Amino acid sequence: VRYSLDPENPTKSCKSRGSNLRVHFKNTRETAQAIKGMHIRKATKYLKDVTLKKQCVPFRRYNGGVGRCAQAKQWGWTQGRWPKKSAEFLLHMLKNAESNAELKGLDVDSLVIEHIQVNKAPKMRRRTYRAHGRINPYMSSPCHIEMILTEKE
Amino acid sequence: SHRKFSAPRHGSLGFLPRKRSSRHRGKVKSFPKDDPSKPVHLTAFLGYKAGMTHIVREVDRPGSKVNKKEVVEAVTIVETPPMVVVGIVGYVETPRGLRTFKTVFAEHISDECKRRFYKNWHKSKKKAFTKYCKKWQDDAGKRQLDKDFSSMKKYCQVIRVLAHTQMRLLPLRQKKAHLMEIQVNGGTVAEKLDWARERLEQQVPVSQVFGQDEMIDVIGVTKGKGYKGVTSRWHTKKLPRKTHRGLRKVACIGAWHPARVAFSVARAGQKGYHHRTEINKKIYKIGQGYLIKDGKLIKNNASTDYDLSDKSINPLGGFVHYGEVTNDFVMLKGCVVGTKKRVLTLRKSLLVQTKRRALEKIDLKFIDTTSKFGHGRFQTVEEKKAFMGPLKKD
Amino acid sequence: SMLRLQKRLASSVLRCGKKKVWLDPNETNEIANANSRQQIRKLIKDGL
Amino acid sequence: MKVELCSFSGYKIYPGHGRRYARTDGKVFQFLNAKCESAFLSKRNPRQINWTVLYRRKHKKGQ
RNA sequence: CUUGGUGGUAGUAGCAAAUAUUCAAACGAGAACUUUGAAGGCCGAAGUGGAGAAGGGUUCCAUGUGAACAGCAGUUGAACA
RNA sequence: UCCCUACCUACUAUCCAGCGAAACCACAGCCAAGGGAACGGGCUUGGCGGAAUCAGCGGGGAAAGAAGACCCUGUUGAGCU
RNA sequence: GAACGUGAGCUGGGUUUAGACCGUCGUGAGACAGGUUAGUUUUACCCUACUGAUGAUGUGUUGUUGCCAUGGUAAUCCUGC
Ligand SMILES: [Mg+2]
Ligand SMILES: [Mg+2]
Ligand SMILES: [Mg+2]
Ligand SMILES: [Mg+2]
Ligand SMILES: [Mg+2]
Ligand SMILES: [Mg+2]
Ligand SMILES: [Mg+2]
Ligand SMILES: [Mg+2]
Ligand SMILES: [Mg+2]
Ligand SMILES: [Mg+2]
Ligand SMILES: [Mg+2]
Ligand SMILES: [Mg+2]
Ligand SMILES: [Mg+2]
Ligand SMILES: [Mg+2]
Ligand SMILES: [Mg+2]
Ligand SMILES: [Mg+2]
Ligand SMILES: [Mg+2]
Ligand SMILES: [Mg+2]
Ligand SMILES: [Mg+2]
Ligand SMILES: [Mg+2]
Ligand SMILES: [Mg+2]
Ligand SMILES: [Mg+2]
Ligand SMILES: [Mg+2]
Ligand SMILES: [Mg+2]
Ligand SMILES: [Mg+2]
Ligand SMILES: [Mg+2]
Ligand SMILES: [Mg+2]
Ligand SMILES: [Mg+2]
Ligand SMILES: [Mg+2]
Repeated sequence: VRYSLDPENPTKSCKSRGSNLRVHFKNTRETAQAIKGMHIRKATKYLKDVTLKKQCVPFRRYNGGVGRCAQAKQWGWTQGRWPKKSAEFLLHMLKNAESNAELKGLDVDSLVIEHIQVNKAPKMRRRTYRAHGRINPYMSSPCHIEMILTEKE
Repeated sequence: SHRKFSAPRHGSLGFLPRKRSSRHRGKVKSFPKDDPSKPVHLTAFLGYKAGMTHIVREVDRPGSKVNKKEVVEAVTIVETPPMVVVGIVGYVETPRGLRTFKTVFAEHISDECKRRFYKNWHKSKKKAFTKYCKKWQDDAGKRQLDKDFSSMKKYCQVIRVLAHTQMRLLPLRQKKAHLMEIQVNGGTVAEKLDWARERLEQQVPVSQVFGQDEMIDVIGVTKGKGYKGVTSRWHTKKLPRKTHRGLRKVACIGAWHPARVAFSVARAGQKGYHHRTEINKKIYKIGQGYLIKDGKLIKNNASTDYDLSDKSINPLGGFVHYGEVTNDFVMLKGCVVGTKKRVLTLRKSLLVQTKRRALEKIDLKFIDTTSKFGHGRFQTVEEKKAFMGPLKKD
Repeated sequence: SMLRLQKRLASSVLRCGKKKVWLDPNETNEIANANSRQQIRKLIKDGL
Repeated sequence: MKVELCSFSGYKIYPGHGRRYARTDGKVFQFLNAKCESAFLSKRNPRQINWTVLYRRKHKKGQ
């Protein structure tokens, strides 16, 4: 289907996407920036380090209230967190991403992740009860993911 | 409107950047202006704060009511083992300031001092001052050195010396040595230089530097106490019980139409770990440490002229949070800034101290060695053994 | 797997609280296939 | 420095510590610590208490 | 102003009433919360017990399910079939 | 209770994983005097000015709150005498 | 003196609601710069401000020991011989 950015050489690349994912939008954007240029083998390790609070993610745009941590200094920033949930999802997405490449006939250990992009999705809603008989909304913020691999040694 | 009942203000505005110091060791901000009358001598020294104890002495001050009486007086122990000279550095005087002209290190530098120039020692290869020490094993290197010294003969006015501590001997955990600059206040620059050139790479004890019944200025960092509210920091009045939203506060800050809040008003923050300067601390006694003679070592430091008993200043069960005091020390009157194991920078007085009190002569009668770890009731162990007797375990 | 039903019946048979019933943890799969009161009376006589 | 003795315990008091108590009748007493002080005010007879000297003295211990 | 939609404020305020959980094993893709056993605690017969009325109206029981709900999760449930 | 404050304990606040609001919002947000609807965040003239951010704090924003209930006007009313 | 400084800093005794007692006035409903007693004191997580805390540009990278242009500023008074 029509992706936003067309790859330069289809022979080299493979596509993959994922729709309507119950995750926080704001977490997934910044974690998605740090990985953007990296190697696939570095990242699948890297994300596992996040699960153990070993390597942080620097929070740049969506930075309101976020506490400081020491590991961010590698990136050149103070604020960082170890957002587990967002890691576990787009690790399923790489495996699904890699297998699909195998059908097209490529070497896995040359694949550089060239592009990634998040979009907001249709909000769900439940409610919470408050004082003096008032009922505010209590809304989810789910997100659309998509990504494009390119071979680069 | 006017305040009804006038009252003096809490605190001082002249200290009020109440902030955590970048530095941990106290900088000697300004040394004295040297004078030829005296021969050359060193202005400053580096000690460590061990603990506290009692003293007893007959005092002689005609005119006072306490004339011919045996008072007691509290004293600190500052362990000041000898420091090692490893360098000089010149300082030209300008209308802008006092620019550093040319530093000259020695050939051989110890590993305690080398430790300072690296963050991670285990990792590093320890390659410091290798290519430099070549200048001390060639004709050309010493030749440029001679040019350096001749320049410093001409143009440089002031000379400071780089003297590091011998931390290896101490019981502490850190092995990393403290370097430090020490200004020389003496005669002419040539003399001052040939003396330091003579003493380069040499030991320096304290008996050389300081003497007894001298007033000195103690510098050091305060014992930090963390976050404390404005009450404990600035010492305001507590509010009464009926308050809704708390009472350990200052209620009105400032007025309306000076629409800002002034800097003088007391707020909350960090207390302590402020750099500080106590003055007029009299040196009652420089006690000599442990040293071996005739096979056996002689360690009876606290034996005085009147008691003539063998005990040392080391109390029962060691000084708390320190170790065994083997090296030389000083016994200052009163408290001083800083906690245990804390470095304490001693300095000679800027002002010419000449009063009836400052010229007073000390004659100690007794040094208390009883335990600090609870209500001690025994000076020494043999006295204990006599009072108690033989135990079951023996 | 899921044995709250069997504990409940055991209590109704013995006419006591299920607080007192002791089951053998080892023969779990053997208990799970009970689903019936006479078959439990059989397990009682059996002694598990 | 008259190293005064403790009235209660029988220990030798050294100069800086301890706390003297001068009553209205006279009879200046010395005490090493509040432990002795509290027993003194509650009027417990020291000859019964083990750690004191008078106990081991009464029962002829040592020598 | 009317209806409908979307922002900053914010991934913040917050999920603090009445003492408490811990070890192993099983199914299962996955378990701080499921189940069993073991150990430690509480309600302490004016009860956090056993039975009824008015009132609710299939919520009772079993098997299976794991979309949505149970303000975290759940192999569970008064949810669904 | 006060001279006169100090120390200790539990629940929080704090940091983290998960989940996640609303009031409010013309633009925005460093000061002195000056004149001006006679007390300016913006104007004039002066003083100056350095990314992004954390925990606190209550001087200001004539802060939010509720088309002023006291007063007056109204050829607008009700309750009572 | 500074919005007769200072209430999202307190208190709420008095003024200044609703309940009630008295004297005088008014036939009465009611009145009194005439007395008396009981009577819900809201929100901060915004911007700035101050306080303290990470950090930022430039010298190719990195430590080291050091320099001071600027701000701040402190001591007081009394008794006896
Ligand atoms: Mg923001
Ligand atoms: Mg905050
Ligand atoms: Mg609620
Ligand atoms: Mg006055
Ligand atoms: Mg109150
Ligand atoms: Mg002590
Ligand atoms: Mg918070
Ligand atoms: Mg939080
Ligand atoms: Mg609650
Ligand atoms: Mg509780
Ligand atoms: Mg109870
Ligand atoms: Mg029942
Ligand atoms: Mg049922
Ligand atoms: Mg859960
Ligand atoms: Mg969390
Ligand atoms: Mg304005
Ligand atoms: Mg304000
Ligand atoms: Mg206001
Ligand atoms: Mg109105
Ligand atoms: Mg109106
Ligand atoms: Mg009208
Ligand atoms: Mg008219
Ligand atoms: Mg009418
Ligand atoms: Mg006013
Ligand atoms: Mg108020
Ligand atoms: Mg106010
Ligand atoms: Mg009144
Ligand atoms: Mg009448
Ligand atoms: Mg100045």
